[PDB]
Amino acid sequence: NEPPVILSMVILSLTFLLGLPGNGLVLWVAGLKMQRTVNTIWFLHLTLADLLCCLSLPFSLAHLALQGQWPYGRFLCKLIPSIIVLNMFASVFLLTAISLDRCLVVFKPIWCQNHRNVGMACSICGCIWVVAFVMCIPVFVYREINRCGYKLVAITITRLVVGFLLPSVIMIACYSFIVFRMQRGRFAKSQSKTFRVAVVVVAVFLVCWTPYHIFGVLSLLTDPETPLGKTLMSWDHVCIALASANSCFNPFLYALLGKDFRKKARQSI
Amino acid sequence: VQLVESGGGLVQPGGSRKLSCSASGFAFSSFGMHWVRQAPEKGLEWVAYISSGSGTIYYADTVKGRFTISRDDPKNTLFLQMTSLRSEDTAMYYCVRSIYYYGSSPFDFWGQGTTLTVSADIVMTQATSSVPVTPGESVSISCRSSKSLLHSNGNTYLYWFLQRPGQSPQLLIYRSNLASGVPDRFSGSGSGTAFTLTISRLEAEDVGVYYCMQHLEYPLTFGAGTKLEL
Amino acid sequence: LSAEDKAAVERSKMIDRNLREDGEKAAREVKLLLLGAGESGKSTIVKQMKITGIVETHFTFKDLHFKMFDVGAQRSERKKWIHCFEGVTAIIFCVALSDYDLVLAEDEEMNRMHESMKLFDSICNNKWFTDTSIILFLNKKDLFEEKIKKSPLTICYPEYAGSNTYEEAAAYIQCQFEDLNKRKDTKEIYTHFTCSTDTKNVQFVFDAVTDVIIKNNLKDCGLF
Amino acid sequence: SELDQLRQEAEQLKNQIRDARKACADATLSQITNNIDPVGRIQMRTRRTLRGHLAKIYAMHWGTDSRLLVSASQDGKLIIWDSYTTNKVHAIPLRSSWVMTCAYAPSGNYVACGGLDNICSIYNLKTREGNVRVSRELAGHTGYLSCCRFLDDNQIVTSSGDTTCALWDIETGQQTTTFTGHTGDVMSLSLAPDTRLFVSGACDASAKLWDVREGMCRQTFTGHESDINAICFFPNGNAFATGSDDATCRLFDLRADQELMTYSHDNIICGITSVSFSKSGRLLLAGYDDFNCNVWDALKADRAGVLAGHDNRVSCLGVTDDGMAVATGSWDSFLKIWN
Amino acid sequence: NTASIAQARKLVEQLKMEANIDRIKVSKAAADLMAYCEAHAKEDPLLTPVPASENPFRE
Ligand SMILES: Cc1cc(C(c2ccc(Cl)cc2)c2ccc(Cl)cc2)sc1C(=O)N[C@@H](CCCN=C(N)N)C(=O)O
Repeated sequence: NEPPVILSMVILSLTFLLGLPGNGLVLWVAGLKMQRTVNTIWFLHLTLADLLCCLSLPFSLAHLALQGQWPYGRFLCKLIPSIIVLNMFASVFLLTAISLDRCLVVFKPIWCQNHRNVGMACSICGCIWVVAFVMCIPVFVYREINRCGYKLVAITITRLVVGFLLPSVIMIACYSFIVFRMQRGRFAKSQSKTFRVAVVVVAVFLVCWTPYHIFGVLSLLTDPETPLGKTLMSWDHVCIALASANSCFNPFLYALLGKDFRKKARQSI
Repeated sequence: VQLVESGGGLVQPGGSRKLSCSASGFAFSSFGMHWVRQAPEKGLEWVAYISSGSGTIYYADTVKGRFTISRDDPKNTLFLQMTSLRSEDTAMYYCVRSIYYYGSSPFDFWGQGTTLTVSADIVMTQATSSVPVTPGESVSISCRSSKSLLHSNGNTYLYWFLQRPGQSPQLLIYRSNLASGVPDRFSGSGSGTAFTLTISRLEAEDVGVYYCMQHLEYPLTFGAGTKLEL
Repeated sequence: LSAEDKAAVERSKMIDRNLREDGEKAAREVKLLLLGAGESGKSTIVKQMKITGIVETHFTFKDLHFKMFDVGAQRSERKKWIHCFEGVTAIIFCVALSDYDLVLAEDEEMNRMHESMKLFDSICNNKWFTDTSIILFLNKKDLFEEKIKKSPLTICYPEYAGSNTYEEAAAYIQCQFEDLNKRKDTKEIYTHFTCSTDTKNVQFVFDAVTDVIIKNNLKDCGLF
Repeated sequence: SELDQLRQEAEQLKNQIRDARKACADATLSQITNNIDPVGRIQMRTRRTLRGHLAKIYAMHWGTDSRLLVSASQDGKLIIWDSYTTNKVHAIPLRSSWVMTCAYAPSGNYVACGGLDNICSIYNLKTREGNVRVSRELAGHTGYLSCCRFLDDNQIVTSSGDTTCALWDIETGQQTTTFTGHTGDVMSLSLAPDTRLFVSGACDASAKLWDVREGMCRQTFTGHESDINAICFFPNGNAFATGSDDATCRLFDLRADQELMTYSHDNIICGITSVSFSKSGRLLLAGYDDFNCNVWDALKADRAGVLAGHDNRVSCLGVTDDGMAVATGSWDSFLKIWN
Repeated sequence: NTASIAQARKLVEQLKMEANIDRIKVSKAAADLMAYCEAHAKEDPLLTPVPASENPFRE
């Protein structure tokens, strides 16, 4: 028994129980009832990624229960972590693209009104999925088998660059520009709702995705044989659980904020 | 409406020929196009079919790979490229328009066509080929099919075509369901296997050859055709 | 199924594709309805935008296509057909300031300004225009200035107390028209003083439409 | 002659009319049909889900074959839906996008269109070129067109925003007959089975019966206290149902000239948009603004069925000629068929 | 003045003409409607549920 292991198990169980039904209901409402718009496409893709993550979570729960033991072939050991990485990177890129679109509809509203349609949304979603599948290639390649893991520096560097640094910087810049435009204009209304929502979203994203990348970077700068490396590898489970908690935090913070979507979800029950 | 065909004539065996068809008086992009060939002293035969927007194209099982049909919608034109012509391909081709919806009348207008001289499915079989009839009596042409055309929806897929010497074939019945532009004297009856086309009053303009066609599947097959002399 | 059924299915798919294309082509256009008692600024705004039932005009400004709508010819119960305009983007309500002294020919005891205020209040308090943006236009500035120089403003507003200044009177009228909107949170009023220069009016309309589109896009995403 | 004397005479005539109606009311439909067996609970399922509209649907009318149905939406296009194969037969592009009414000819060759535009468009479906073209345009009305129905391939009656109705001839193209008896905005129109009479309900809380060949009004009804929005003739031809914003349907007889019973409920307080009877007339279907459709018993006035398939206000409703099914269209851009 | 008087006279004449129409008992019309409904009950597919074989909409 280890307190970090129990904490990771509890966090993953809570994330699963709070994400699976909510994400399922949101996806069902957005697909069968909500009209097929661009934001509808974004919500559908995000809920699909979150549902895949939630359905793959029980595999991690069973792995933690077996305590590092995986009495299976190398096929699953190469498949399920690659699928987890694919889903996480797809969700991150979808959030980044949603932030980019919310910034573009304010920066160039006429261009969006004249060109932003469902076809471009589907194209950029396909490109996002392709990029995410390309990102999870070294995961599927370098994983080997009883302990399923690796046996790396450049991989972690490019992961931190493409998944954490650039998306977070882009989201921060987009939200800052949106707040500045809403607070500086001829018809600017005195309000702080959008600023509060942006601050909450940025804080949640940071709290979810900062410790994971921090520990991933520190893994290469710390000897695993030292007690510090042991503590890092132990709290890595808690960090990955907190990162997976973003899969459950994203629906409540993105889809369930629209008044029309809330009304549709309430009428659906 | 008008359908002007061009490109026919004498073609040496083994060559190529592009038959053109210009349509006017209607929406070319709304009607599906069909090619019907007719041999000298013989009956009709389906060649190829194209739909609106080139979304559905079908060819006859005998000319698969040789003929190529295309359509220009902004120009309202139809093109048919024929390569490696044999000594049997000498015939007269006609371009027909057909729209498919509830209450429609496919194969309603037949084009003038053009001549070209070189050098398991459902088949319609008629028992008679020539029936002498005098003015004053009635006409009743019977026909037997090898497969029951009565589909599950309940619609009878039987088309009657009256071709006159020198003129284009005119549609009489598209489904019992009388077509437009023809008198009520013509009528159709029978079961899903056997069919009977009756004429109330035989006039001097009803002479010609009657052909029967089935439309249960894409590959079409015309009958022998009954000729009436007066 | 038979070949005719497949042909009908293909035709239905083509019709659906055409409907989707037409919907995507019409979604880019912004719809602007017009309102106002009498003939205050109907012809003027129509002539500025151009340069028997419902009339509709199309014009492209700064790559934005506008769909003009006018209901000045419908002399019937407005409540029976106003719900059809629930999906409009903007509603331009035009009113003449010089009507502060003029009265309707139907009844001498009622003023035109009071009727315009009542119409504006009824349009703002409509259950179908809870989120529809309204742009207020004031017509005939020079005539209003001349009438103010000739006659005071208190003849129609007994509660008014101030100097006979064009700026002060315009600010008071703007505040009075803005106070009629009970939905200060969801409904925004765009006040503008229309003049002879149609370019400035078209630019202001474009800026207001841009702001409304930005606000709608932010509200749909749950951010605003 | 003085205006006060005319008002007094009109008041005396109204008093005589109401006294005659009270004295002639020897019984009521409730106590007469109380011994018949009840209808029971009725449940219907969504047989067809017609999608493709991108705006709020306003009108829908069935044809003689009970298979094709015309549908009108604010997108500015008419759609000919096929009931069995859920296919689109024709897509007619309209010049005026503010369409609120449509009609299907009994022969299936022509269609009507109208709405906020005073001009009523007539289109042909059996053109030789195979494409739907504008057959003609009818002008002369000052108000928005509310409803229109075909009597034959040459005549068509309709009502506009102004307090009048007009029956036009297709061959002539002018107003063949005019009816200026109503005092309010006419909003509902319903032809009789014999095609010689037709009922029209206006916003002044009144419905009037008018003859096609005669021209003058026969009877007047003032049973409603709100603007009448829907009306439908009874299959027998001796009665007609009316529905207004007071959340109460009322059946008025032509021979009795008096209301029979009121179809209302406690929790139902929203307006009514479309009412019609079945083939037998035992069931009365009514579309309400509460996103539901209520099927009442015409004899027992009890709630026989409830349909909650639509997510928006049901705007149009139509029962087939053979009574096989009933279609409903709401502002959610979806048509739903129940049976 | 003249238009209003003419409209009032027309309304009075219309109401007087409508008052001269004949009337019948309400019970007779109610019984007729009940008999019509009882007769056409067997011919109403909406009132009596038809089987799936005779139902064209039954998938
Ligand atoms: C994303 C993810 C999720 C994983 C699973 C899991 C593993 C195995 C099996 Cl059989 C089932 C589930 C898991 C989830 C929750 C918990 Cl509580 C424990 C395990 S593994 C994994 C991943 O891709 N790790 C990368 C980089 C992570 C390194 N550390 C950083 N970046 N901070 C890598 O392996 O290099």
